[PDB]
Amino acid sequence: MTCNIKNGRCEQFCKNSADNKVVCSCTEGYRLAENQKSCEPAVPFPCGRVSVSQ
Amino acid sequence: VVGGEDAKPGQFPWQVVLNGKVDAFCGGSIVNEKWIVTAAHCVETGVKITVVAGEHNIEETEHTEQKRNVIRIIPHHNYNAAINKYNHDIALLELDEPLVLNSYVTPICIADKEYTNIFLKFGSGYVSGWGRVFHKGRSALVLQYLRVPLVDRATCLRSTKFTIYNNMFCAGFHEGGRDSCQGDSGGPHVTEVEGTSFLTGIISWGEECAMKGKYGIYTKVSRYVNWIKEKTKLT
Ligand SMILES: NC(N)c1cc2c(O[C@H](c3ccccc3)c3nc(-c4ccccc4)no3)cccc2s1
Ligand SMILES: [Ca+2]
Repeated sequence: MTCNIKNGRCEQFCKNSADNKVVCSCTEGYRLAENQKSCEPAVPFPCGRVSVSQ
Repeated sequence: VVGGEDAKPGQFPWQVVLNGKVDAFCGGSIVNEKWIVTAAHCVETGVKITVVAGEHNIEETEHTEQKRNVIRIIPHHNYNAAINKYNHDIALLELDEPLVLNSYVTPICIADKEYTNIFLKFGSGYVSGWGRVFHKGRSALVLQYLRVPLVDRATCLRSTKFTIYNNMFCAGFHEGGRDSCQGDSGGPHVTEVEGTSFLTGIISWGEECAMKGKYGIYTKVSRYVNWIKEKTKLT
């Protein structure tokens, strides 16, 4: 598993570890979900999200 | 926006409108509660510019609006209209008082230089603003939006006698009809990624509107990511 294919399955950002693995990570306002892949809100109103239910 | 669609309230809560000599002469995107990123050509000296966030209908009262004054304006240091009118067309507006954030007033995300480029290459971004809705007619009451495809660089150079720099990209449809337009300038080009939108461009210029063979030209934000983050820091 690397960042080469499907962004390491990282929803936002992926960086190659030295152990031939992927460490995923998020943008500001977000935290890595217990998934270790998705990015979930870590603040009340994080950037780039629609939160008025459409 | 020519050939757009009505935005829903809360659909683009990073969008702001700019008031100056006339109301809604330009658009913007929220970087954070204290800062707004817009286009540099929208900055004319002597003009007090007022920023309005949480806007949907430009002549009604949603009671989601937050209006602020611009105390400091930082156009990009390489930007200079007398050398080129729209190269480095990006600028930061500092608000006197922080915006109070909610579902209607929410920042746009900004990745690093690399991921902003990657996200640009997804090939499709949502453009928005209250600019003209017909090539020469009238400005918009409700916030318009449009999902524009990335146009290839070689293809874009062929389209114009004017100079497209490496600080620019092009987006739009080959056979016209639908485009950003005058008044939309400084509004965001965003790319959505698994529910999260990321700022990939600034609406900047173009030769006429929605015309065949002519594409919109947007500021390549990836080239200015490091600058935006240096200047807009919070404490
Ligand atoms: N994505 C697009 N197509 C855009 C066009 C456009 C604009 O257009 C000018 C305009 C259009 C319609 C009505 C009034 C003014 C315009 N600018 C130009 C032009 C021509 C030659 C060189 C540079 C700019 N032609 O038109 C002014 C401000 C922003 C944008 S974005
Ligand atoms: Ca309103």
